[PDB]
Amino acid sequence: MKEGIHPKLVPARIICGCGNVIETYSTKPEIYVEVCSKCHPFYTGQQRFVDTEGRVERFQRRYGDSYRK
Amino acid sequence: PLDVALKRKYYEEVRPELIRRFGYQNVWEVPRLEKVVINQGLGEAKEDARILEKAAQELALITGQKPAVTRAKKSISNFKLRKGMPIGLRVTLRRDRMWIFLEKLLNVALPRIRDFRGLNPNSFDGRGNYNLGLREQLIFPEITYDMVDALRGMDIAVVTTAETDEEARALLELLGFPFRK
Amino acid sequence: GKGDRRTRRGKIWRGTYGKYRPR
Amino acid sequence: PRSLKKGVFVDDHLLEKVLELNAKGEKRLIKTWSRRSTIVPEMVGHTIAVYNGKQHVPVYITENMVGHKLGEFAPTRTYRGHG
Amino acid sequence: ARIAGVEIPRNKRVDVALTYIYGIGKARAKEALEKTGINPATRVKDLTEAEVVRLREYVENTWKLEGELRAEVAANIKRLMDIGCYRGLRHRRGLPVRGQRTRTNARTRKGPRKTVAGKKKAP
RNA sequence: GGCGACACACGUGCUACAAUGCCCACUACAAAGCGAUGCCACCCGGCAACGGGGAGCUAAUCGCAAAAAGGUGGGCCCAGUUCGGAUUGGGGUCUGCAACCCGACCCCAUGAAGCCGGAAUCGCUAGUAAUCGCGGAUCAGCCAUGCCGCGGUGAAUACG
RNA sequence: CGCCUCCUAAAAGGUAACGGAGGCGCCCAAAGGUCCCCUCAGGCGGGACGGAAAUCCGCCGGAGAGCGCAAGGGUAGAAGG
Ligand SMILES: [Mg+2]
Ligand SMILES: [Mg+2]
Ligand SMILES: [Mg+2]
Ligand SMILES: [Mg+2]
Ligand SMILES: [Mg+2]
Ligand SMILES: [Mg+2]
Ligand SMILES: [Mg+2]
Ligand SMILES: [Mg+2]
Ligand SMILES: [Mg+2]
Ligand SMILES: [Mg+2]
Ligand SMILES: [Mg+2]
Ligand SMILES: [Mg+2]
Ligand SMILES: [Mg+2]
Ligand SMILES: [Mg+2]
Ligand SMILES: [Mg+2]
Ligand SMILES: [Mg+2]
Ligand SMILES: [Mg+2]
Ligand SMILES: [Mg+2]
Ligand SMILES: [Mg+2]
Ligand SMILES: [Mg+2]
Ligand SMILES: [Mg+2]
Ligand SMILES: [Mg+2]
Ligand SMILES: [Mg+2]
Ligand SMILES: [Mg+2]
Ligand SMILES: [Mg+2]
Ligand SMILES: [Mg+2]
Ligand SMILES: [Mg+2]
Ligand SMILES: [Mg+2]
Ligand SMILES: [Mg+2]
Ligand SMILES: [Mg+2]
Ligand SMILES: [Mg+2]
Ligand SMILES: [Mg+2]
Ligand SMILES: [Zn+2]
Repeated sequence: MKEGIHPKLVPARIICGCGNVIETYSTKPEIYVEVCSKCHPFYTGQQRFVDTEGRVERFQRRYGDSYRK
Repeated sequence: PLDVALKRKYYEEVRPELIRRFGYQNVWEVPRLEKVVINQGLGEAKEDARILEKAAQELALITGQKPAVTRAKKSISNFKLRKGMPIGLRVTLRRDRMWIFLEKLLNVALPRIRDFRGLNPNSFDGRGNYNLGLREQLIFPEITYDMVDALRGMDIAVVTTAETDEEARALLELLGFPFRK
Repeated sequence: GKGDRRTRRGKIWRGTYGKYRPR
Repeated sequence: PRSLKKGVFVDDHLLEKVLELNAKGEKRLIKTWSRRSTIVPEMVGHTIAVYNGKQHVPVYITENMVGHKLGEFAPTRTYRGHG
Repeated sequence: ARIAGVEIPRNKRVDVALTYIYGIGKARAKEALEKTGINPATRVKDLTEAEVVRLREYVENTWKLEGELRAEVAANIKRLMDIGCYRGLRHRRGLPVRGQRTRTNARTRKGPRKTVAGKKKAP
């Protein structure tokens, strides 16, 4: 590598909100992150968050079969 | 060389699985990473702010490697482009620095992507290489909102020894590339 | 403002009550 | 919308036409002036001719459009544009 | 991108700052801070990362926001068009959907006035 | 079904572009009217529109009722904002045989134009103008920001 | 009306007509000397903004690119970068 022009990569530890910790190399010694692979909804199982809905509609409507027979 | 989590994972976890999936007879037949090439298409810096060392330095922060410039191959009237104008930054990552960059990319960068729901299964070379495009550079851990003048995106080329799409996909998948389908 | 239903002043203007203007 | 304390509304004189059909084995084209009726799960697969004020507009009904009125699918005015 | 996908403005209060997220009005702001126990009056600059992640974790899991909400709103409009009710037809031509008059006004939906020649008078 | 259309054009208005302001809480001071399948005290369920209860009054007695600007306390800090509240998604409520075309509300979310308006043009000489709320007639409900009224606060200027 | 290129020109050179077609009257301090290194246009496939065409990756691609300007000759085993 060329002297003088590159930034040093040093041992570094990246920390996520989910308490995840990543041992890697960076220009910065310590870095704090909002999300990571370990806790990201798409990555973790299928952690479908708020939306179980699919979607619901339309005739989950029901409520009911009250109109007479 | 040094120990990086993703590199070790390739040798002890990914390599045996690939032999299992595809049954290579030679230890070299099995897929490898050759290099990763990053490109900031830019040209927003063609005339205005005729030099953006900012994009270079910030790209230098992410990769640990100072990018080299790319200049226009020909003049183009419509793009307001004169031949030889500085209109891009490209950096070629090999060996350890490739692993380290791919490692953070898979672990933190891609998850930071807005409304991210996996990569594109169709973006494969046909010849067993892959490309993906980013629109924001703040997606990387060592780049923050405070340090940025404007959003710059990039193009990423991951180049493998695999002959085919099928082999390269298994490699990138086994390594931890999250695909939408 | 008076055209904002989601406020006290607005509910007054429209002469109605609710969460934002109780009685 | 209609208070759910009250019942979901259909004219009954149209519903009975549909239900009699369900038994004998559907279908038949159904002529109705009940734009005001709600679309109801028993109506799926049918085609009901809503009257827009001038003509009976054939309307095929599927699940994606259950919660609506029949008149919602037979627009009363014709526009095309200006000039 | 602090939370949810957006960077809420420092030097303003949390209850206000949360509103800058697509999907949080003032009402959901008050309730989220109560439910996680953070002062509504504390400047964003002055939050412990403990407060930050606690507030963050709640907000993203409790409600669907930003892109996902926009997508869900988009699917709804798309549904109306495809069926396609009168409501759906209105979205096609970009007219009002809720029974407003169109002889005048409606500029928010219709956009800027495209002036056109009128009818001439005699001499 | 339509009178509710919409590339457009005009009139009369409503709401604003903000700090002499906006918001939340607390606390005052009117007048003229209306009211027996009517006004509805108060209790409880609902964040709420409302709903179930349920007294009083044929009403200078009972109720619509809180007047609002104001006053007190705190928040916002000049930002298309805690200014503005259009538009749109979703979920509810009530009248009604029935709210698709085409009702008014309530709630969550959305949070557009608008930074004081070209040529031009309107009203008002005092409790007036400005500003603030209240009632009624029509009426099941209501597209009333309209109309006819009622008080609260309260100017500037007229040489000629 | 002088000069350059092609054809006419009859496979050496040369060869005319108010024959058929173009160009020159400059330019470059690097566009010159030398050493070292490098290889095109185009096509398909892949890739944020990004397009027929900017920059990035892969495969094919002997020269169809380029060599300041006309044309011809030459030329990547370089005269091109
Ligand atoms: Mg190194
Ligand atoms: Mg082997
Ligand atoms: Mg493919
Ligand atoms: Mg390959
Ligand atoms: Mg970052
Ligand atoms: Mg407001
Ligand atoms: Mg049945
Ligand atoms: Mg918001
Ligand atoms: Mg209309
Ligand atoms: Mg009329
Ligand atoms: Mg008006
Ligand atoms: Mg009355
Ligand atoms: Mg704005
Ligand atoms: Mg603007
Ligand atoms: Mg606002
Ligand atoms: Mg709606
Ligand atoms: Mg209606
Ligand atoms: Mg200003
Ligand atoms: Mg003003
Ligand atoms: Mg006078
Ligand atoms: Mg005012
Ligand atoms: Mg009134
Ligand atoms: Mg009425
Ligand atoms: Mg209306
Ligand atoms: Mg010869
Ligand atoms: Mg000779
Ligand atoms: Mg030369
Ligand atoms: Mg040289
Ligand atoms: Mg291509
Ligand atoms: Mg760009
Ligand atoms: Mg050539
Ligand atoms: Mg030339
Ligand atoms: Zn994580």
